[PDB]
Amino acid sequence: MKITSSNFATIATSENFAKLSVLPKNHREPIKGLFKSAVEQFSSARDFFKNENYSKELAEKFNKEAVNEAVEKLQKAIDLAEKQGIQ
Amino acid sequence: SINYILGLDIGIASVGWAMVEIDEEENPIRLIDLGVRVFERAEVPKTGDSLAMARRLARSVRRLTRRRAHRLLRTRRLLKREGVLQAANFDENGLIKSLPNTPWQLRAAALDRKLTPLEWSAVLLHLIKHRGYLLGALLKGVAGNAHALQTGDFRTPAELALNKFEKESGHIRNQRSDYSHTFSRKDLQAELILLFEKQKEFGNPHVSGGLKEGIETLLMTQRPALSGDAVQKMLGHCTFEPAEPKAAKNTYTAERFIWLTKLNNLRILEQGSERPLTDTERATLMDEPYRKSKLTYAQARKLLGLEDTAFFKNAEASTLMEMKAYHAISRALEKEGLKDKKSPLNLSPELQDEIGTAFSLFKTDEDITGRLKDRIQPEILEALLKHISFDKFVQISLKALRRIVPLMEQGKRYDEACAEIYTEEKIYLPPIPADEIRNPVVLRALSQARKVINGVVRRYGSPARIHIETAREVGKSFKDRKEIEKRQEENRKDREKAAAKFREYFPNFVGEPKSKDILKLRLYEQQHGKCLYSGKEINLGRLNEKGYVEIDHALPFSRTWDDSFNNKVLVLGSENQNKGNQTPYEYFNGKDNSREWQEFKARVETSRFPRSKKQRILLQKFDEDGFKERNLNDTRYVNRFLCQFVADRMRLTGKGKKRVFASNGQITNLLRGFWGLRNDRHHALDAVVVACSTVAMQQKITRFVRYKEMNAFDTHFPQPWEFFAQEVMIRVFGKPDGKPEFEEADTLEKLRTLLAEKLSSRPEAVHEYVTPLFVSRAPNRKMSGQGHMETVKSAKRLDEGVSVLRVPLTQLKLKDLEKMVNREREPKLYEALKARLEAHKDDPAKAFAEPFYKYDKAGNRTQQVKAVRVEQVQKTGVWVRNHNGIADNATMVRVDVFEKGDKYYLVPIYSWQVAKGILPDRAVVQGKDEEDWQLIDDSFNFKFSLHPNDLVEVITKKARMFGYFASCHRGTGNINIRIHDLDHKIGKNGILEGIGVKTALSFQKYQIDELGKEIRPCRLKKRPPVR
RNA sequence: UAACUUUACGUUGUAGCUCCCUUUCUCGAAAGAGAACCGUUGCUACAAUAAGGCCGUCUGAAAAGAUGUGCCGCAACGCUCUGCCCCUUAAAGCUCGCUUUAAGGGGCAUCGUUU
Repeated sequence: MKITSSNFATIATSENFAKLSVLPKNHREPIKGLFKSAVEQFSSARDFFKNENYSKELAEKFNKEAVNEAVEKLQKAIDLAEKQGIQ
Repeated sequence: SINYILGLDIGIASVGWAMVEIDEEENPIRLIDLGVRVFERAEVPKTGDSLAMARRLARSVRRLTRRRAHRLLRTRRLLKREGVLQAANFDENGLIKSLPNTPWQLRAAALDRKLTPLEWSAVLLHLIKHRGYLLGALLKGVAGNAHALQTGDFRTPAELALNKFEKESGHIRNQRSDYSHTFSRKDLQAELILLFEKQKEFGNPHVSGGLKEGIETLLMTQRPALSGDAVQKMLGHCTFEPAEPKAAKNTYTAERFIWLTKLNNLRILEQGSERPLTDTERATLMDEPYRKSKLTYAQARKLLGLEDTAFFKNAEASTLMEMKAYHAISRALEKEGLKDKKSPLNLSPELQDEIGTAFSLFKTDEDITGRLKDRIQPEILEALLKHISFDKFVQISLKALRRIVPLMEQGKRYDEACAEIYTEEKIYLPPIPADEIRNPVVLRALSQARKVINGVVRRYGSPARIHIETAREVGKSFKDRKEIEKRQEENRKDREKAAAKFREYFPNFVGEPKSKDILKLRLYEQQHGKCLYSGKEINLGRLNEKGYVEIDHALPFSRTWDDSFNNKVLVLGSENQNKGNQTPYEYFNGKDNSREWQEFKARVETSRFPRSKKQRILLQKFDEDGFKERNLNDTRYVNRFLCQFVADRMRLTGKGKKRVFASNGQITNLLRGFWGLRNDRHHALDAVVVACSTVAMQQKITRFVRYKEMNAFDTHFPQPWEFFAQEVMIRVFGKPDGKPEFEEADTLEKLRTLLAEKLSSRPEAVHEYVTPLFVSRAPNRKMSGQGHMETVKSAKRLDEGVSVLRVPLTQLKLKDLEKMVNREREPKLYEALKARLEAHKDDPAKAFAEPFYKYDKAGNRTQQVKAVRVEQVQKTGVWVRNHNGIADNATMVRVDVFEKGDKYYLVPIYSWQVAKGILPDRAVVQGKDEEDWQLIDDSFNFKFSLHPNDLVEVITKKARMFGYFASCHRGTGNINIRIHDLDHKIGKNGILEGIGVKTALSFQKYQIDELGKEIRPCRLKKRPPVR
């Protein structure tokens, strides 16, 4: 159940994201937002190399920070979902 | 149970419908029902912006300000926890106390003197807050600033701001909507690194590595741009192979799939036909993308080498397909200097596929060197981990790709390829798909049309056929619509000028020269004083003569149905007596190339006819079938899509196979003119005209015109039934034909007796489904919307009816000049402002184009007066900016009606009250302000709630009103109601202002259907909560 | 089409400097000047920048008020879930025609999707 930056995409799947549709809206909205934000951040956590202004160490500094932020966000989301009681 | 044809007239703001009963031979025999539905077009009427623009702008601004505030808060946290901050300096939910008010002077003086720990946080926060730029004025300003920096002594942008930036114009930050004082973020990096280095040089226990790292992270922190949906970016599974994950939109095979799918259905358009690529053409265009990047519309054309006779299904210049991954990998290999500029990529497709999967599944250096170390050469991994980033996932697995791609290369179509490897009819129309309809107005119009169709099918049954007619204004952009309106106005003005010219030649012609003789004279002018066919000459005696000249179709109507404006010509008295239904190709001996044809070609070759008409002199064996089929149908996107959708997705109990007839516009006008038929109720007229244009009527019309084309009448045009122009007018307007002064029948009994009296010879004029027409309007019961006006006002003097607002001089007028807050505390300034204002007659733009100066007592000048705060009345408002500002109330969103003592009270409910959940308790009383409003308690009975565009009825002592409630005036307590059809002869533009709801005998809100029927009263039970 | 990183503005409040300024205090050379509580022109800094809802964490019994390296908040479309209204059939009874419960069909949303 642990989320790590190496086995991350095996958990952040479309099936996992769509399993959240049963929760009540007051709970459904926050976890879905967290999941969406984490997925987007992971998907866009490497455009810093495509831009030539983020030169040298800033590029992988931003990459590492973004990956850690995304994995922490989905850890929080999955913890909230676990508290709500889904598998 | 009932066989009928349903006719629709679809506009951008209304939809008219009619039903015509038919016999077994598709001939109208009755007029069952008709109606009109009205809504608001899905755009801003004033300008033309989409309905979802302000929401998008507000959302973007909210996100921007939230991100900036969070960045500043994180800067504060980093400066406190990762360095010397003396956290006793941070108090409560506040900030660094006694913060210096001049960061700009400090940031330019940090290289010649130490900065206090209280003077370091200020400059750091200032740098983080205004972090510059990473569309012409902005770019020009930053370019000019960059040029200025590298010319003089401007080592820091702060020094530039302090030295030459403020001493000229008297300001540092930009004012108004200008763009001069903008800076680049790279220059801010340079200034920041110079600050840190040259300030650690002097001393200070700060300037550790953590400070530099944090400030550089915060200064170059920009969120990555979002694109597409979010489900598409996740690793799902395969629809065909439920054992393997998806593939990225970066691999060789997936992009091969995309290329083949896009290439198969190119559909090269040859002059309007369908000309697909054959085997030999697709064998060359296939490899071009993979060799060059920008393959545009014309790039393939050069390989095709056509001669403008083959379009595509300049301005038409867009990349039909682009090599993203292939050229990205090529550039990543090239920029490291280990590959030539233009050479094939020395890598197998399997290798590129695997690196794409690895790059799209993992985003960390360690993992990418954990899966690519054993497959690519040592240099390749490092070269890829410098300029490469991929995303997105396709819905087709890698395993299925190896099977799908070869078949699509073999020429097999997508569907059959995936079928070999591995839209039922319903009663009601399904929702209109928004994928193909990329237009809001068209989508809304089709949705309303679908609602009407579903309603009529529910009430009566499945229609036999649907005849669709769309106005020329639908499916067009706003600018084209405006051009159409201006062209119509210009045409009307030109017609009036031509009429004025006409009133000179023959004043004795009755007393009203009409447009028919105008057209005759104009077409005479086209011939340039010459005659056609006969070959005689002008200087005939009387232009009309009642028989001398007859407008006739060059190409016969019975074969072309092509009235238009080109076909009609005017001839002289001689000839034309033995023409018949013969085109000039079979009448003037043109087939054998005789003189009777060449002579008349020479005669008409000097005419002023239009190009289309001039080249319509001769038609070499034109298709005598499709032509009449082309003028009887519509060839636009919306009509074709409607035909296809209603043909496939619902059931039509017809006889043939093409049981959807989209008619033209000129044919409808021809039919309405022939059959007699010459406010917001005329939409049903074209609906009835359209649903009677069956193929049997076309057959009878062709027979009649062919018989009359030979002058063989040795009788009027055929009509659907006797007494057509009368029954339709009575059913629509409830009045006799062409009598705007007659009384109107708005009841079943009145309409029925009028029909029985004026049409006693037609027993079919009455039936159990006759009802006076009632226009229906689209309801709008949303409780969301704006919270208040954009501007906000000071609320210090809110005990009275006072509120202060700062307005610029260029916008202030003489009306607000007498309401200035400081009117008596400085007399000379007010007199000077009046003198400047009372010079150009209330023209502020031309009066304050020159600077204003508060002149000191006994002479001299002082600093400018760029803006002045004036005083405005304010009896109520909305508290915003954390109880620091007052704003005007938003648009009314609900009204609550209470009844006591045979008197009615209105309680207004706005959007902000709904948001906060505070339902009101004060009913509006005319004159008195809110504090003196009648309070609501348990002794007030609740009747109903009114939303905009709701059917209401009042019964006052003078008359009875039945309309659609539109707005409620809180200053008087009187509601406004629009008349159902918006008749220009009732009230002011169809509205009844100042209706007295109070002391009315009766007042109740009605409910209406979507077809204008089922008008019943509704009694709401209990007050609904705001949230 | 529909959306997406930002930047520079505008308005409100507070603080600093600054110009006009209507009363009231402080005077022997009549002119003015000084200090104040208010208004207000301009420059800079800071906070807010829809009104507000959800979810997690703190003080805790009447409730907050803060807090978060999280989303939604002026739109479009639709009826699987929830609500309002209207219309049929049913169990009924009214009091001598309105409600209670319903099953079904619709319209609109405080409901659902996209944002």
